[PDB]
Amino acid sequence: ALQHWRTKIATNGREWEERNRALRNEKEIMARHYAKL
Amino acid sequence: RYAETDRRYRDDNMKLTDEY
Repeated sequence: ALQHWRTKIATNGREWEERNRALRNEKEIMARHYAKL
Repeated sequence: RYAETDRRYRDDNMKLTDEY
């Protein structure tokens, strides 16, 4: 239904947040490592 | 909608991986 589609969009947003935050954090930390080297 | 948000999800994460 429309409510089910809204729930699917919400799940997609939650997965976006789960996948991007840690990747960006790791990128930043080892970029700091790059800068030190 | 669903198609565009899925495409944005995909290209954002593939950019993250390739930069990594």
